[PDB]
Amino acid sequence: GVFAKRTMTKTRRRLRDLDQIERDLRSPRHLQQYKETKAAEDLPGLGLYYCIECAKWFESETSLVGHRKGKPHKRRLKQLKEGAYTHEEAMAAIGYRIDNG
Amino acid sequence: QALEEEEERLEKEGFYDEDDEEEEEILQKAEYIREQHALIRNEAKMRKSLKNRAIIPRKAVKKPLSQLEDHLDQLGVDTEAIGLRARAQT
Amino acid sequence: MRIENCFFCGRPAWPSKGITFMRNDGKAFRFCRSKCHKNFKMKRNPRKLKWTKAYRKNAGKEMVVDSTLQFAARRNVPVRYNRELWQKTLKAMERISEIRARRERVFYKKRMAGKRAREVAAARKLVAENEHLLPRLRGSEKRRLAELAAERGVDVEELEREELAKLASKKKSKAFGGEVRRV
Amino acid sequence: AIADVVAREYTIHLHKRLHGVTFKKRAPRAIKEIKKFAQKAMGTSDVRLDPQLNKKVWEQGIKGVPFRIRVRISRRRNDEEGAKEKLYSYVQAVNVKNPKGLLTSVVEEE
Amino acid sequence: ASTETDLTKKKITPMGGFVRYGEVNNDYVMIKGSVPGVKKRIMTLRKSLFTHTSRKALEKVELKWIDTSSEFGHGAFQTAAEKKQFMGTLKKDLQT
RNA sequence: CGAAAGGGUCCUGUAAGCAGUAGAGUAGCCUUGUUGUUACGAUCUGCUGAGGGUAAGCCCUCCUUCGCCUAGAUUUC
Ligand SMILES: [Zn+2]
Ligand SMILES: [Zn+2]
Repeated sequence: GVFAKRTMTKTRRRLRDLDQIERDLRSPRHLQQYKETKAAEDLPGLGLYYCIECAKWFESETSLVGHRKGKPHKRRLKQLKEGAYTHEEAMAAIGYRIDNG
Repeated sequence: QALEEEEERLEKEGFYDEDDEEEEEILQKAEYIREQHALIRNEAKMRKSLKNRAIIPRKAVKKPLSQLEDHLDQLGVDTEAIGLRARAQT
Repeated sequence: MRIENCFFCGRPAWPSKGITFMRNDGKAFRFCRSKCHKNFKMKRNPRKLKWTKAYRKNAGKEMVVDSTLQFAARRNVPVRYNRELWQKTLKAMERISEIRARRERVFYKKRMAGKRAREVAAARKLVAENEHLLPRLRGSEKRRLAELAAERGVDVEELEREELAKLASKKKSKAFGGEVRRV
Repeated sequence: AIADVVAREYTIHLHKRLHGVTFKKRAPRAIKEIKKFAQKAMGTSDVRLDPQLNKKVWEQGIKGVPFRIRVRISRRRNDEEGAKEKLYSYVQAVNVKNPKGLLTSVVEEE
Repeated sequence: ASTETDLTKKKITPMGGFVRYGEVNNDYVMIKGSVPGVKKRIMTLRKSLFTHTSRKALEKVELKWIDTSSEFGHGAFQTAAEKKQFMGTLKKDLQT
């Protein structure tokens, strides 16, 4: 079930994208900037329990561990294993390239 | 120039070279059979209304002799040698 | 001006078409239409939607390795303007387009090679299972052909073949029902 | 040039005639549009529909009318005494593989 | 509908025709903006009654590109050849 | 002029059916495992940007077909 499914596609209800999550997994600096754009005291569990793949904060370590067994986390893992869609893949799909000399 | 050299090389190697009445006959016969199957399914769709009511059993309706003779004729059965007229009730 | 390409589906994006999403990491996403835009906002993967160039490239239905595809690129090092260079470039684009079209047709035929053998095998199986539905002469027609052959001293099999040819030429459909005669 | 008694097979595009019609009226409107089509095609105000044609129209409920339908219209003579019209049309449904891709064709009298 | 910087040889009519009009096969006038009529309607063009006072009337127009994609939808192709080149070979092409 | 059809242009998103050393596993038969094999099995892949729709207020078609036609009635310094 999705909370308030009617307005789910609004920009003010937007969630973090899969390629951003891929860059977060590859580079801790990217994740650090994303976490800097938030306030730690307003986060669940003071921000101590975070799932990078789902880009989600949890209230406790047991909550995070229990979430890992669910199918949404496994869907995110399968999507990351398949690979996020990027501008490089979009360019390769039409056979376009970048000439830098 | 390299593209044109590759093009004439492929044209010499036959890269652009382009290529049975029994197969045509069997394909036409299969198409005829598919058309006959479609007609049979349409007849079944016309006859069946099983969502709302049951089909009247065939034994409760007397089949017309003209229709039976016509159907056996299209099936290729010589009906005069067997005499359906004597078999028809009145 | 220039023709962009859609991020989601790869179609040509001409000016004033579609919409651009500006993401806060500094990345721009150009969409050719609201269809692609709404699929992106629903977080659908273009690689799985079969109507996109991303899916077609992933499935191998687009010509990917080819020499004619190496001529178009995003040129990040500019060249000083030269009229002769621009004119011969235009001639080159025309020639490259023709060659690319020919090679693409060859690629598609290589993809669809085996269809004829598959269809012939299916046709043979269907005919072997349904020989009794092939066109045939009526019993009364066989009677009249037999008596005409007896009268004319001709081959009844021959008259059967030309009668079957006439029946194959004349195609007639059957109408449901029939009028009830009024009293 | 064309005799009074004549039968032709037509494809009726009912989709463009039922576009935007209320759901509880789509199939009766289809019946009336078939009658209007037959009147326009044969010049006869007296049009009679086969019950199998009615079943074909009502096959998928009151709002599930097919987009196209193949029919045979037969202009025939009204032999009853004291008839207002000398001719009438009888419309039947035609068993075909696919109602698409067919032209108007004259049915052989034999 | 060709310009000095767009060398595509094409006419003004969009792909699939103008919606509810047809094809423009005659001389035509391109007017900036919108005009009071609808499609198919007779339009009367008149000389301006007074000498103009704006620099916009003095400006010379330099067109770079004219859109000729279909207005019956989200048309992405200016010409039928462009559509075929992007599309590639279809099933009906080998069927023909 | 009308009704079909064909071509275009748009919309959706890959039809039915068949096949596959694709498929988590399970159960039989025997070479008792060596894709052992056969069977079933969401799904996947191919045939297939396929199938379906397209004016109802989309476009084109003397040269793709079939039909219609110089009326009827009423009134008028
Ligand atoms: Zn998670
Ligand atoms: Zn797009």
